[PDB]
Amino acid sequence: GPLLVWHRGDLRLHDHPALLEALARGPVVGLVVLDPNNLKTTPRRRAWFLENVRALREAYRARGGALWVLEGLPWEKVPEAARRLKAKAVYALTSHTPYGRYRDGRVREALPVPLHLLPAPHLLPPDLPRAYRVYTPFSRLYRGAAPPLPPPEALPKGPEEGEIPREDPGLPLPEPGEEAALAGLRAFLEAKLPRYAEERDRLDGEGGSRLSPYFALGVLSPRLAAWEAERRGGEGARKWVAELLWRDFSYHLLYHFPWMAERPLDPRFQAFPWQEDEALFQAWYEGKTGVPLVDAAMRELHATGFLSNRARMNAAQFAVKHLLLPWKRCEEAFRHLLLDGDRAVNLQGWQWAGGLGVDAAPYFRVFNPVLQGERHDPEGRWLKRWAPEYPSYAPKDPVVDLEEARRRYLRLARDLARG
Ligand SMILES: Cc1cc2nc3c(=O)[nH]c(=O)nc-3n(C[C@H](O)[C@H](O)[C@H](O)COP(=O)(O)OP(=O)(O)OC[C@H]3O[C@@H](n4cnc5c(N)ncnc54)[C@H](O)[C@@H]3O)c2cc1C
Ligand SMILES: Cc1cc2nc3c(=O)[nH]c(=O)nc-3n(C[C@H](O)[C@H](O)[C@H](O)COP(=O)(O)O)c2cc1C
Ligand SMILES: [Cl-]
Repeated sequence: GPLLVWHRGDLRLHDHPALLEALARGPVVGLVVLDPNNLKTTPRRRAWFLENVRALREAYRARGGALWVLEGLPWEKVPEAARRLKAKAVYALTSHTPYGRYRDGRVREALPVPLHLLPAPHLLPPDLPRAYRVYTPFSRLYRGAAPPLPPPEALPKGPEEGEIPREDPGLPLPEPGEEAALAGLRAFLEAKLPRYAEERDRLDGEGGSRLSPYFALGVLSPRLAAWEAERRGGEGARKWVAELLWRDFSYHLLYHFPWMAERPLDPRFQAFPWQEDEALFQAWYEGKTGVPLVDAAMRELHATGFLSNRARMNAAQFAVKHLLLPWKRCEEAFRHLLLDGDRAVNLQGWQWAGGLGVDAAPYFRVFNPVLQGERHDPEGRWLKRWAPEYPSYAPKDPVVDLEEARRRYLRLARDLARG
């Protein structure tokens, strides 16, 4: 009987510990389960996942191999596939998330054959004994990527079952699949890496790799990416790998501090008097704040499903600090709009930008939204693409008074954080 390789957020054949572990023991059949716990989300994100499952199937077929795709609860469908295939055992990459642990425990209960979970490739794993709140001490544990595992060359024949629905994303998707991902990585490392340190804070995000949507679904291994960048080397190289490490730091943080999905990491801010306000929330959410940078950022996000780091930190902080909007609502709304939307990473970014205790970033740093545009969109080209409404970064009729908002936040904040 075959071994089942169950792909979850790891829609690739390269650097895939579970796939090779299984192949070394016998013939394999792969499986994806379309799980409503993950797929009951926005069309853009469902489609991005589905189209990558479709690409993974194409990759299996091109190698002569068989990828099943079933729809439903994993603890019903994984056992179903095991029974139908007469599988000897199921292999998958460990998941340390509360849902991943819940689901995998339930699957192990329902399976009458072993479930073998292998460590997912990381630069640093999320479940180290020690709990860092600060990126620098965490980052020093990393000493360069281990080598990635090869993809299989050809795959053993097996039966294929199951359909992959076609859904409307509502917008243009990147090219799905690991072949497009690896091409994009190779091009970034050639063209852009040298100036990455100098260009990564552009509001247009064009100094970066734009590989997040692949990372978020495991279509590209972070180990492979760090490994390739380190073989390329140069100055941008250390700095770009540092950013891959912020991804791992985000998993580390949600792992050691799970409660941060409920409340600020900094207990000093847990009683901050946020102001619910529907009209205000909608103005932010729809990019109608009258603040050029924020409005351009939120309008690109709706239209495209992507935003540069520098745009994200400005859009997110603005809601929290200038508008005082409850962070949980905004956080979630923001994730639902992102192709690369990744709960742990988005939470990290929000708690960092909002000054809620990640990396002990200080409350007093408040983005001046006009300086930020002047400094990170030099000739206004990015503003002109995304809200040509506005002839400069000067607020035209802002939903709040901006200097008062700044004064009010800092007052409030410098007043919880002391005492
Ligand atoms: C409020 C906020 C919310 C965010 N939400 C998400 C999210 O849901 N999903 C997501 O993938 N990223 C999120 N980011 C992190 C980061 O902005 C994006 O990963 C980045 O813009 C991706 O662009 P890139 O692929 O060109 O990155 P590059 O600059 O080329 O970096 C390479 C890779 O490193 C990782 N990375 C880069 N910056 C960060 C960072 N600040 N934190 C963690 N990992 C990083 C990503 O995997 C990225 O693709 C968020 C950031 C903020 C400030
Ligand atoms: C938009 C999106 C859709 C996803 N859909 C699935 C899916 O249907 N099946 C699955 O096994 N993994 C899916 N994943 C990867 C999972 O999130 C993965 O199961 C992970 O190991 C545990 O889920 P979690 O992120 O909620 O903790 C999806 C990821 C994202 C970002
Ligand atoms: Cl085991």
